[PDB]
Amino acid sequence: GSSGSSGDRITRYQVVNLYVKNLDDGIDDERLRKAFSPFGTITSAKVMMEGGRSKGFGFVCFSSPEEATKAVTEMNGRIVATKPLYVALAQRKEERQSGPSSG
Repeated sequence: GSSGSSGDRITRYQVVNLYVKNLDDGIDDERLRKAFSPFGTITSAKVMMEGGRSKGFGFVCFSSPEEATKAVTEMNGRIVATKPLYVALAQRKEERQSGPSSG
């Protein structure tokens, strides 16, 4: 008998930006960016905060796509505090600098 699983199909356009979700309150920017370096260099890494608390999601960028890819998996499903860091490639990037003038 002889069998085997193949099909890398890891090919994809230049995508280094990663979308991180489920960021425990304890986990802060540094932490996140610190839990990604081990995979590849980072140029843009920050977590969205609602002023005082951590929304629960951030963004991480790498030097090269390949390096970013791994992280996605090497991370996706990795527990640190209570919930697993939901890591996934961000097909599209939403850059809308705005906010509700109120308080």
